[PDB]
Amino acid sequence: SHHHHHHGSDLGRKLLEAARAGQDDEVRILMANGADVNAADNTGTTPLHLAAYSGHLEIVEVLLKHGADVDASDVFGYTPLHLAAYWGHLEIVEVLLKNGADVNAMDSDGMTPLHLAAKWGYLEIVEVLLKHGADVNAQDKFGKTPFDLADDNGNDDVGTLLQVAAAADQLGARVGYIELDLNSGKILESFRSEERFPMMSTFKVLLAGAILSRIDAGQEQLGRRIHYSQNDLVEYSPVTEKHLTDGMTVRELASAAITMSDNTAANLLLTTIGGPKGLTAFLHNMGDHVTRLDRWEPELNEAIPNDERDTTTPVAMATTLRKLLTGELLTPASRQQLMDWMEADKVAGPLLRSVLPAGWFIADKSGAGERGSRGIVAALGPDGKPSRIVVIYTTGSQATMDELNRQIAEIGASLIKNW
Repeated sequence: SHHHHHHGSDLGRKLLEAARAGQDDEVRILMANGADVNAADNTGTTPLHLAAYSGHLEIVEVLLKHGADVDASDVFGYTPLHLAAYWGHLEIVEVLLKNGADVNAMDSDGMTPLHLAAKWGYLEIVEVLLKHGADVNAQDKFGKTPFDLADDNGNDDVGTLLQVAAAADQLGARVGYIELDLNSGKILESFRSEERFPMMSTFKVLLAGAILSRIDAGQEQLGRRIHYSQNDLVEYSPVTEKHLTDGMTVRELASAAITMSDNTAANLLLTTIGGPKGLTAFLHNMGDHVTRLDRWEPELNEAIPNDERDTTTPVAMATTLRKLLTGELLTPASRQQLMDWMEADKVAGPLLRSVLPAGWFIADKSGAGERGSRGIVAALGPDGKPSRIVVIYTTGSQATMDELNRQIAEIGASLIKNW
């Protein structure tokens, strides 16, 4: 009950005024002269309430620095976080949470900060609140969830995000996605798009891009034959295990790596560019300083939490894939060859393809790994032509593979619904 402040004072009243009017210097003076940082009026309102809703970041920081109660609750049950979320002050929301604000504080009617942010469609604030553990299924006095309020106010991008986030929470999964316009590259929808995820076999389209770049440059040939032995075979090599007598061409290996996710095919192609280090160099040299490959198949699928080896972010992967499929990084022929291999993907039936509406185009590459890891990168769109890039990753769940497949499919259905 110590969050219900109810003490008045002369200096406290003058501080309450300076907090509303945004008098940064007057606040510092009153605080230096001993004003009560938790002074309260007849509504239980403190200076931190006033600074939070008025959007004065500097005053909020100073007040917290002098011991302001981050979880002060006024007579209506509002905390400073309620007000910061309602008035759309992102940086203040972050500062309050960094200083220990209750992310799931409830007012008299059961409204939480996530309810208020969802009502206004503040995407960035919604994501911050979720990142700090906001309850996505919180119901107010009338049984309304944050999604219900977003849906009622036409905030469909936030509505989509909240439904994806709730499904992931149910599974115990960390999920990220991004959708990019193929032609312009504009970010259309996103969630956790700057967090790292294990690439798994989705790296194979980047590998193919690096091979196609060397083919464009005359340093590699589609028809060049690579020989290998039974001892070189690693697990899940359905095509390469059948060509031990005379090997396979570069083109055949790239087709097997993409359409069948053949692991030995990917390792053989990695060798031609100097291994994982060589693929990472190719990525750096086209402007991707985030995506990195460090290990070979099958070790790169280990998916250790907080391990940056063999990871990308949704936005890095989507931006790089767009550069490979559009624009001048690859020739028109190589561009189209990469898209054609991805269109011929044979081993991604249970994912986006399972929810693809009739007449739509999809070219994709899936990945699977340990620690409940699953992902997909795709170019898709209506009318038999791709118009957007979608990248989706999930990891950390104890879910079955069927549940992981369904989660990816569900996210894809959500994005297709909100197209």
